Amino acid sequence: DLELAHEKAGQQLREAKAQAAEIVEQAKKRANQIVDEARDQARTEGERLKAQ
Amino acid sequence: DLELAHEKAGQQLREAKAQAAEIVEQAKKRANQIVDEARDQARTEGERLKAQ
Amino acid sequence: QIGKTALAVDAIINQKDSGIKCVYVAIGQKQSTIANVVRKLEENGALANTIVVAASASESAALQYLAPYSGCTMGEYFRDRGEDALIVYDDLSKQAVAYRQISLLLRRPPGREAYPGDVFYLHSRLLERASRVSEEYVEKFTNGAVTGKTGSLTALPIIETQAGDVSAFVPTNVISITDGQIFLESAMFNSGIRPAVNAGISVSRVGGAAQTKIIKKLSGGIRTALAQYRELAAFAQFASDLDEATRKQLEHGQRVTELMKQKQYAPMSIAEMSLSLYAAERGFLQDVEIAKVGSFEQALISYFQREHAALLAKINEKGDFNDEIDAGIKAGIEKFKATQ
Amino acid sequence: TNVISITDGQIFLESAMFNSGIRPAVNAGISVSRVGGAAQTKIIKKLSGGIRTALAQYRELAAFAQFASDLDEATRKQLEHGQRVT
Amino acid sequence: LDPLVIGQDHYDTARGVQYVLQRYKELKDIIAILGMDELSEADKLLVARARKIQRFLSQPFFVAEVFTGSPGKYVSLKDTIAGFKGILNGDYDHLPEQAFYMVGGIEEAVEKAKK
Amino acid sequence: LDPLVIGQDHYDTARGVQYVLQRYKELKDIIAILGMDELSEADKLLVARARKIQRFLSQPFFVAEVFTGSPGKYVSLKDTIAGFKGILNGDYDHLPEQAFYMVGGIEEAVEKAKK
Amino acid sequence: AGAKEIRSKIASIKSTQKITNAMEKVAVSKMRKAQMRMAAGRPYAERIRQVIGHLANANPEYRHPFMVEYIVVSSDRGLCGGLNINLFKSLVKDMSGYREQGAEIDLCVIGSKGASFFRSFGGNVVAAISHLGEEPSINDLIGSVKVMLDAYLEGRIDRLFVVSNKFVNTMTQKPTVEQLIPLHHWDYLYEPDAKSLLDGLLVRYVESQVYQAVVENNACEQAARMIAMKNATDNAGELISDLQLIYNKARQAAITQEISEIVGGAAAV
Ligand SMILES: Nc1ncnc2c1ncn2[C@@H]1O[C@H](COP(=O)(O)OP(=O)(O)OP(=O)(O)O)[C@@H](O)[C@H]1O
Ligand SMILES: [Mg+2]
Repeated sequence: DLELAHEKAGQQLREAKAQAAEIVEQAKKRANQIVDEARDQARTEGERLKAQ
Repeated sequence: DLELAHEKAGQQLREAKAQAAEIVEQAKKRANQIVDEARDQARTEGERLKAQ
Repeated sequence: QIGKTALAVDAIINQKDSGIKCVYVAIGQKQSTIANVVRKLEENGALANTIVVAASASESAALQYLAPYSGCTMGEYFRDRGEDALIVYDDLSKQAVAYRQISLLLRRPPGREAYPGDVFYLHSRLLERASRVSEEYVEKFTNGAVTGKTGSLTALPIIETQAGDVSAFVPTNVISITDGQIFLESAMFNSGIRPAVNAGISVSRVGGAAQTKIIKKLSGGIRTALAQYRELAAFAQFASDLDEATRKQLEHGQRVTELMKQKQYAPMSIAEMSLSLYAAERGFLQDVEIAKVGSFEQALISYFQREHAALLAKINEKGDFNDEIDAGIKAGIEKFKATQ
Repeated sequence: TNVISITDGQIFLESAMFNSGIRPAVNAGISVSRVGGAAQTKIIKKLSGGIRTALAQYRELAAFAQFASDLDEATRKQLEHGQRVT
Repeated sequence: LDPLVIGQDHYDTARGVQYVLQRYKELKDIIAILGMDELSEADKLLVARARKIQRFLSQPFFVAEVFTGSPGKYVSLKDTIAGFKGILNGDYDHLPEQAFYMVGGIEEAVEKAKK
Repeated sequence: LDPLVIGQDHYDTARGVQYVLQRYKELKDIIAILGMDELSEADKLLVARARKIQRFLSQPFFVAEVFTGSPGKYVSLKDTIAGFKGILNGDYDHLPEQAFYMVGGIEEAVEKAKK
Repeated sequence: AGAKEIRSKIASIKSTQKITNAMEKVAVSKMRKAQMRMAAGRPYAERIRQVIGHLANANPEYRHPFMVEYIVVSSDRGLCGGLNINLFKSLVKDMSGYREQGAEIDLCVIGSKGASFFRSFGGNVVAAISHLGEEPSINDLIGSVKVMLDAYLEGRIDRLFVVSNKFVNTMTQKPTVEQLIPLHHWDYLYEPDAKSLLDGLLVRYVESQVYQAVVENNACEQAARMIAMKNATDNAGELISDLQLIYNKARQAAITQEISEIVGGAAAV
């Protein structure tokens, strides 16, 4: 029973660590959207002014 | 020894809950940092109003 | 095609906050390649601190021959007035080809590969101007308007070899004039070591005098240790299991080899390079897998940037080092590995 | 090339032999005298025949000096004689 | 470099070092293709001494402190002769190869092996 | 061939293919003298993938039909990345080396292996 | 670059070719040492077989468990011309056959190359010995042989075999599998009881067959090493010949280029 309890402790640490990696990867994925949407808006306004 | 094994299992179980909470807490703290740096990059990328 | 321009352009980009003025001289390049370098300087915010001198592939051989001297003269303006400047000659081998054309058309007798007799003096007359001048020279040049300040011009000439052949006349001349060289290797570049610097062949003749206190102490002997690791890795490749001294040297050399890898347009400050050097030379990477060294470095830097920002700001003031900073870095790396 | 073709013979000295302690450094495997035995006294002409044979045997067997314990006795005899003549 | 100009002890030490390094030059290419284990018991020992001799030729100079980081060492003629004779006779076969790299006289090599 | 132009998936697949082919080129002289059986268990697996990558790079063209008889193939960028990524990951370690030669897309290598 | 680098590669490959030529004769010498050791151990095994035959026929009162219904030999070193690969290829055929029958398999390992094979594919090894000299001693085999004999007495093994190479001739090594455990007018004066004697002699017989299999595999190894070093010597010769042709091309081109520069410079002066 104590060996199974030790295995359960290790299992939840591996699960939490796997979710931690996924949380950070979703943040990296989100950062690229924030930066590229700013680029397209800024370049579009630059063309708006250039045509005028 | 059986009574002591149940007390030890009670410590190993709660320590694993605490460590798993801290692992996810640090991941959420890292995710918040990534999005804030992405907001400052997107805000600085606005140089195009003058650099172009 | 192995990153010679990428290394020199990233070195120019890193000076935007250093107080060093920059000059980029393009000799015999196509105009669209020059325009792309200028776009990359502007996107990274480095163009406002750089002078770009262009002598493209369609221009007269006289303009291509004179461009390095014109750029040198623009850099010397800062040196003579107690200021610091940096100059990049993207291809001295193309300047030598332009000089060879003019000389053959003037009917001057040829040398070792149809090159003029004075092709050594072409480059030595250019490269001896890049120098550091004393306070007395600046005070005399400015008629006392600037005092107590030295001036300098640093140069980063580029040379192209054919299939690694250094015995060619022009490469032989330039390696014998500069204060050091950085050799880029195609086999290392194809093997994914992208900065591709051969540590055994590359050397700096100024050494530790050109480094801040923290990098000077944390990098002492790394170059020669990597040079000996490359030999050890080849000698012990097919032999049976060796002693602890051999395993310790081999396992450390593999980690420093993976650590020296960096991406383009991503420079590191004194504090970021210092944390990376400290974690390797103080033994903290011994438990880390080779395939995880890049992830460990990126996470360690990001953690010190959030939880130890005041220490990084102290290291970045002058690159100073003492027992307080050493213990501060130690405590932070231990807490990082024990909790993240 | 010109002088090798004009002369009656050549004595070749080698850097690898000179660094291996063989002081005169004469590579006897490629050195030659076209006059040969006509330029020798009766005693040296008679004794030199077995010595040329020993150095020739040593040049053919030299790779086995590190593994001499695994050689056939008749081959070991040529090798040990070749080493002493060398 | 003549016994009639210097002495037989110096000359024998110099030729001894040269002999060991010359033999190692042909074995370097052998070890790289077929491995160290295929060499003879005498060759394996000689290769180890050659790699140690090759390192004991090194010395940090006072004018090179800016490149090396370590301090500079001056070594004498007798000290040089004694150190190389010790490696040739086998008095240091037990010391590790890295102990002879950048260490002035022979004493410091015995001390570096302990660090 | 830049992450900012073609995206990380294409860039890493291309870099992975070049790393495998470069390491195979370094072993050519050892393999020529001693054969493949002397290599490490890691090098043996890499050489097997290098041989498959080298064959999967081949392609029958619509202008080359007169030379051999085989019909031409047009392969999209999506199919190209998927095939080489699978060979690098080891998803095709069981298929024979000749199944990759002259087949256009990666699915045709699976059908060619059935013969 | 030019002729200088090619000349260095030729000397390097030539230095290697000289030792692989010597190593072929060293392998032949060691092959003869192994062949004499194979013959020296035969009288003991044939005589133990002759005793057990009479001592079992004459005593129908007792049947030993070994009279009613794998040990793998491999080398510890490199330069084997397919010796170990041809043996494992032949073994896998019989192990697959035992799984078509649905039977479980126990494996024993002699030599370092055998241990690495099963470790790379997940094979269950019950016992293992390694790093034996080129001239092995029977006292080292006792351990590995006993574990396999006990598994038979415990009813865990129905049949036991020794997997090794046989010396057909100096140019042919054959991979084989041989069964170990399952095998006239006067009688002996048995000092101890005949049952006690049969139990000891059957054990000595199986150990002797394993020792003979190990010594014959070592003779096959030296014969395989001779062929491998002969092939290495011949392969290096082809590389030297190709580099010499490339060197001569560079030699002729350097002379032509130097003459072109001298004529070009003297036309200008
Ligand atoms: N640190 C790096 N990490 C990844 N890729 C890199 C790195 N440095 C350079 N590269 C890439 O490798 C190539 C190097 O091209 P670069 O123009 O800098 O080389 P070059 O030697 O100057 O080439 P050329 O001879 O055409 O002038 C480019 O594709 C570049 O993006
Ligand atoms: Mg370039």
